Amino acid sequence: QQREAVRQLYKGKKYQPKDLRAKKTRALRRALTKFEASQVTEKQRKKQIAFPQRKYAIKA
Amino acid sequence: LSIRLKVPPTIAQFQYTLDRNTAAETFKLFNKYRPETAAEKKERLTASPKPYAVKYGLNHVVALIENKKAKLVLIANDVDPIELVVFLPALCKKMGVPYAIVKGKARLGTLVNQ
Amino acid sequence: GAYKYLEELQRKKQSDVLRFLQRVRVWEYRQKNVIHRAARPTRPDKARRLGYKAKQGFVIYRVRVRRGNRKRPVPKGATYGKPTNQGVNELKYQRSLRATAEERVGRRAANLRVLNSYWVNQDSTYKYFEVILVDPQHKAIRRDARYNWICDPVHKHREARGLTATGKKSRGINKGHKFNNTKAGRRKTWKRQNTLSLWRYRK
Amino acid sequence: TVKTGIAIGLNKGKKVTSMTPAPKISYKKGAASNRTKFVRSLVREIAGLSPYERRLIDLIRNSGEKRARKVAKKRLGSFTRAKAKVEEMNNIIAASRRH
RNA sequence: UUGACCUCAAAUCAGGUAGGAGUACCCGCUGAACUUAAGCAUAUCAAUAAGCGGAGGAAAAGAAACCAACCGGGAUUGCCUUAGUAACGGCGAGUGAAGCGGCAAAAGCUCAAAUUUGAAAUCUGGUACCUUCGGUGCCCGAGUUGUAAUUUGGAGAGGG
RNA sequence: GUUCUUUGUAAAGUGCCUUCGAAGAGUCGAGUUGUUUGGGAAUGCAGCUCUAAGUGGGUGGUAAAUUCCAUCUAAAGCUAA
RNA sequence: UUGACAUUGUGAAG
Ligand SMILES: [Cl-]
Ligand SMILES: [Cl-]
Ligand SMILES: [Mg+2]
Ligand SMILES: [Mg+2]
Ligand SMILES: [Mg+2]
Ligand SMILES: [Mg+2]
Ligand SMILES: [Mg+2]
Ligand SMILES: [Mg+2]
Ligand SMILES: [Mg+2]
Ligand SMILES: [Mg+2]
Ligand SMILES: [Mg+2]
Ligand SMILES: [Mg+2]
Ligand SMILES: [Mg+2]
Ligand SMILES: [Mg+2]
Ligand SMILES: [Mg+2]
Ligand SMILES: [Mg+2]
Ligand SMILES: [Mg+2]
Ligand SMILES: [Mg+2]
Ligand SMILES: [Mg+2]
Repeated sequence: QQREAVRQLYKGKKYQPKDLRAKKTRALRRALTKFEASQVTEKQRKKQIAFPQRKYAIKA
Repeated sequence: LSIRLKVPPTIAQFQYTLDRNTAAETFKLFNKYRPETAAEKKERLTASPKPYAVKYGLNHVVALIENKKAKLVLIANDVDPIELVVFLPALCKKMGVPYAIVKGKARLGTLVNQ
Repeated sequence: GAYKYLEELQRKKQSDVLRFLQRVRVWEYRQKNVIHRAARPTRPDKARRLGYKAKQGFVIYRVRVRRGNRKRPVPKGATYGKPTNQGVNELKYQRSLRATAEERVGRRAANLRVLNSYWVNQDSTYKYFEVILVDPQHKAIRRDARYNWICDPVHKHREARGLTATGKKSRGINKGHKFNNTKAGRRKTWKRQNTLSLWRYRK
Repeated sequence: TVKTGIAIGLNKGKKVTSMTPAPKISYKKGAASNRTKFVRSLVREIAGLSPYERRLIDLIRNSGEKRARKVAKKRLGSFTRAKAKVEEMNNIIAASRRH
């Protein structure tokens, strides 16, 4: 009950006590997030949109 | 130490700076062409007359001198990596652009909001 | 801009102007600690072409390294072996003094990653270097596509494994017939050439 | 540059219809540009002359250009680099006090 | 007097990060002798063991300052082969690669160096709210001693 | 497969004319010493000394001078099987 | 231990 009450106090806030954060592993907590890992430069995203991998078949 | 040793002319030329009288007149003219601030940047963004402002930036100013577009160049005399600015008096002399070695890189930054 | 003029002027190291600048700066560096933080690059043009950027997360450090050979650390010069291994004085370290500079800076700031380094000065006793460092924890780096590759755990302590520019030269990582011993890694190549390969149906 | 069609000789080899590939821009890497010429000339006026270049100029005036190449080979590496360096000093001498 | 700048400090300042373990395989440093030569010092054992530093699920290498001398091939790695060959060696004992050819797997790329100059267009942090691996507004700060867009030699850029 | 948002006087590709086309320095390279390699007038690596060029520079497995040819583009960086 | 080069600059005379 006490730990649940504290979670309501820190709901939404960007900083939480370390005991209420996800454990996982040390290496997993230091890895780049999904947003950080997917970042591309403006130069590269223009190339990706212009020339993506096409789908084709050898029929005729 | 830098005074005890002999100073080559390329560096020694920076010991002469514009005197207090015409330097004040110089900054008086330059203060009339302050770049637009972020506050009045919002007003313009939210159709406009052609602006007149002081040009700054070492790469930006050097390109202007090489294209014979700068009419007057102010040079700070206290750049610690002196190589950055040491070639400007010769470059201006070669290109025929008048220049003045002025005292204070902080004072130059004041009129460009830096 | 002005970077082109800096590059050409830096090549005239025995001109009157640069001889004066190196004498004053070498004295100033000698008065500081062997390793100390630098507020800004001494050679901004050189830093840019090695990958440095003027933004939060990039750090410059200056380090001083002793010159000369590597005396063999044996008691009273006794080696206890055959005469071919009896030399003490004329021995040379297989890594450059630049590599030693990066490694010591890397241990000092273990939260950072070594990117590159460059020569600045030297006297009879010391060689001087400036090392470029990137903070892998700073959000300006992790959110930047051109530099967040350094945040990968595979790039931890690049200087210790000889993965920097000076490390790869000392490892002999180059193409051609002149680098047959070290093209893919000296020890890896030696293992391949000294391995007996036996198949199920013997050839 | 046409092959003879036999297995030995000066122009040995098979004869095929030849094509001219487009020039590669990488083959012009060491070509001087207008911007690069301007910077190098300005730097020479500012920085001045190296100590070993000063004594080479003296040898050219006092002992001729043949002994200058021998010294220039010593300070530099190959003898082909000494040829170019002595040539540059002669142009400097022409534009320093001769004219 | 007062207010900046530069450089250098302090704080149980706000938020983070490094150490140790494991170490079969991986990237480096350092580095022997027993042994073989029917003795022995060069050589060999061996660029090995021991010692030290640093990673990952693989590591490293990698889009040529390559190989070639052909009607040319075309990043890297591995297998078959080249080959116990060219070559090294008290030319003794011994040592010893590489190009081509077949195959497995296939993938390409980007910075520095250019004036956005009719507008630093860029970014950390704080704070409020929200669809919370983040978003928006606002406010300090970083930054012109150069942060974005644009261009990496196969090109490519400014005008028509 | 279906469904909610028009992103955008945004972005990318392609023809022809003209003017240009910035490309990494105590580094390449050289001497010497040590080590290493099958690399032999010296394969790579390192210390010290010297120290470049821009139709340049590196390589072409015998040192050197002279004349040609061929081939790549170093001294900055990332990347699955 | 001895010599050479580097550290290594400034002024005059024999
Ligand atoms: Cl030899
Ligand atoms: Cl780079
Ligand atoms: Mg090419
Ligand atoms: Mg605290
Ligand atoms: Mg290894
Ligand atoms: Mg025996
Ligand atoms: Mg026996
Ligand atoms: Mg015995
Ligand atoms: Mg071991
Ligand atoms: Mg693990
Ligand atoms: Mg695998
Ligand atoms: Mg890897
Ligand atoms: Mg390429
Ligand atoms: Mg290949
Ligand atoms: Mg062996
Ligand atoms: Mg060794
Ligand atoms: Mg031989
Ligand atoms: Mg030979
Ligand atoms: Mg890599």
